Amino acid sequence: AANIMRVISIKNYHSDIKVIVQLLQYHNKAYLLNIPSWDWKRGDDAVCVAELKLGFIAQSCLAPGFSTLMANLFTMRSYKPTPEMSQWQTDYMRGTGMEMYTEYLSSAFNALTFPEAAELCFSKLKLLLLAIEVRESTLAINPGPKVKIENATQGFFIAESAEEVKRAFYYCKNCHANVSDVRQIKKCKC
Amino acid sequence: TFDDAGANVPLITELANDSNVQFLDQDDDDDPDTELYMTQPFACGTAFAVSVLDSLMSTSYFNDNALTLIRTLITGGATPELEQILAEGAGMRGGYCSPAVLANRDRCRVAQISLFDGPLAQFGQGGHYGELFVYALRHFGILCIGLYRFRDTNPSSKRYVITNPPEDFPLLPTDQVYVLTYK
Amino acid sequence: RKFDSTGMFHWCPDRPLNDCLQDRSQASASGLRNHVVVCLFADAASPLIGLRNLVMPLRASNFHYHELKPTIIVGNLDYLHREWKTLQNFPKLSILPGSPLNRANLRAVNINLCDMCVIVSAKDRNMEDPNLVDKEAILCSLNIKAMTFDDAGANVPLITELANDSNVQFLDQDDDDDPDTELYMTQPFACGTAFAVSVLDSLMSTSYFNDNALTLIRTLITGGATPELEQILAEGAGMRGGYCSPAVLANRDRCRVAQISLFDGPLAQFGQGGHYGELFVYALRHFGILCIGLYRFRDTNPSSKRYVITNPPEDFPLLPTDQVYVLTYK
Repeated sequence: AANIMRVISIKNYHSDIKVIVQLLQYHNKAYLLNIPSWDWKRGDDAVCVAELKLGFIAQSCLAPGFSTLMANLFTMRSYKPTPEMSQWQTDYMRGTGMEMYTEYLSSAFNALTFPEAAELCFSKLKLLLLAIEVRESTLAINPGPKVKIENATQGFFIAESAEEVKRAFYYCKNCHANVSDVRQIKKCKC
Repeated sequence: TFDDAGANVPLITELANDSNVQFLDQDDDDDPDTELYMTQPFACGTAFAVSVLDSLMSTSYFNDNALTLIRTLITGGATPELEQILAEGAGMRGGYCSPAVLANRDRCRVAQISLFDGPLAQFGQGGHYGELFVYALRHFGILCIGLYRFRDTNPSSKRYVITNPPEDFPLLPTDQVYVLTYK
Repeated sequence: RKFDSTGMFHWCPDRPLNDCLQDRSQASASGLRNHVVVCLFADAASPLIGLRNLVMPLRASNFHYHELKPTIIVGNLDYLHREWKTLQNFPKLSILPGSPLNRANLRAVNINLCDMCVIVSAKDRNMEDPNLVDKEAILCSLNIKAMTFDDAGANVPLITELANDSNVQFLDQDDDDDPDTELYMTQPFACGTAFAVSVLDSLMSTSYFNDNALTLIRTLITGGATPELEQILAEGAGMRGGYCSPAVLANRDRCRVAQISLFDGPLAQFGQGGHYGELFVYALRHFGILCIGLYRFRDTNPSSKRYVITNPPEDFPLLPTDQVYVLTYK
């Protein structure tokens, strides 16, 4: 109730402020959906921790460790081994070094099917592409062969850092450097 | 104990205080100074706590679309139309559906598949994650995102989660694979 | 048709609350229109606000029964059972139990067809946080103002009682009032969309300086609660009534506050670029209609807001969209 009155005050002062609010209860989201100036196309959002916690554990009923798989992607952490770690802890902790990142696919991806783009992006660029923004626009997750990549497609990647996903923007194919070391993609200008 | 067990049954527990994770299981031997995400019960998916959600505020700011992905997955597909229909206060209205809306029944789902048998078992038999990824993607459209491997490879049922293994990462026939699928 | 024993109000014999309780369905069934909706926020244990003082003025004998506005209260049922002992004598009254924030209640009630929606609260008027006190009333205003309807929203007539006068700043958009402005200058008060108990304080001083002025305001706002009725209620037997003699029923003709439009009918000739002084003299003489102010659209060029001009100058110009506050015997 206190945090809803804040969003009311902020929106009353100026309607076009992007407001992101943390909600403790899902039913309280209805009250701010009824605010005249609230608009999710304008980027307003309610991070509802009840809706989220129960969704993460519910997906764990469908895929047992998935709450851990998925909660690690959304916090910045970093790999820093010690020889005191068991071998399994070094595998696990490498996985915790992943986050999910957004970047534009380079024009070299244009007119690939999403599966071909994902094969390329994994095998050559060492990046796990898993979804794309399809043009209004909408999110498509692992879309089938029927969906082509198009110019200025935003992709969603799992990667070890933001500096990794840049490589998908920089990649030229045969028009410039495209071979061997993943450090060698650089910037090309064709 | 059961008869025709016990620590074999799958559990997930929500915790109010992240520290209490230390009591939650035995044969951990974690130092109590370890932060939640490194502890055995979290690394296996047996524990969850609201604290791990905090960086959803910062990621909501830096890339709103990423927050809509995580949601489409974890909610199973609660669109803002459903959020509005619930905000009308009449409860969840439903019934039979037209083919035009019912088309949406085919969506990507988080699934788990085993390398013990079926067409992918050839990779469980000493293949690498990169071979598996490329094969499953092409033949089935199954996009692999991680592994769930037994911690005791030699004898408890615990498994741990390896998000996005390297291309040359070895596989065991007992591994299970997190995948995104349309079937 | 029956009346209170003093002739002043329409009356009917007692009933159980279950005769006037409805359900979302029954309600929608009801053809409600030009009604009054009361959005009541209460806990079962909260203090009695006395809704008889809201429903009684709307049931005066100087109205014909056909022009009595139907009334529906949306609110907590356990609270309304405690209130009902005072309401049970008024006709054309009904209850839809539940939250006023529940959108399906508002739609069943035909909130889009009412002549006024009243937002009122029995909750703790000095609970901990000075910004939380009016959150239910503010959410209810903003909720109704954001709805949409089909064969809207911010067009529906609202009045809200506020516990903290400052919260008026949240109550509407396209205000652009400086938050340092005192309540009486704010847009929601200037339009009659907001009310607060603070504006009543100078009734103590005016009660002292001229007691008769306090009896005028009352005769008007209560719809005619005489001290005989106040004594008859103080006998504790409830509001006694029935059929009436012509000798008491003579009082059915009393002055009423009414509102008339310059858009059509005999006064429209003044709406067409006349002056308030021409209108006043004409209406007084031909009809005995005594004009006391105007209710004019703020957006003369596009919202439905109007504002109140008490006692305009004799040479003040008129618009065909103006409405006139008048005192009348018909």
